[PDB]
Amino acid sequence: GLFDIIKKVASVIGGL
Amino acid sequence: GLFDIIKKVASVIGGL
Amino acid sequence: GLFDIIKKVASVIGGL
Amino acid sequence: GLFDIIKKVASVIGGL
Amino acid sequence: GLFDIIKKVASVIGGL
Amino acid sequence: GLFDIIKKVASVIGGL
Repeated sequence: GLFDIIKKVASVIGGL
Repeated sequence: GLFDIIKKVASVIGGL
Repeated sequence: GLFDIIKKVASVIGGL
Repeated sequence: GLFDIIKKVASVIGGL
Repeated sequence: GLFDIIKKVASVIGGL
Repeated sequence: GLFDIIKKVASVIGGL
């Protein structure tokens, strides 16, 4: 789009 | 679209 | 886009 | 417990 | 607890 | 606790 928000997460426990 | 929100998660336990 | 926000997180516990 | 992680969020759109 | 991590966030769009 | 971390954020767009 024209404002783009991306988040990526890695965890052993608890990716909320 | 024209504002785009993306979230990706990896976990051994508890991806909520 | 034309203002792009990216976040990456890595953890043993608790990637909120 | 003996390690406590707390998060609160407010938004009009997209509280992921 | 004995190590305590607190986060609060406000936004119009996108509190991830 | 006995080592306490606190964060507050305000934004129009993107509080990650």
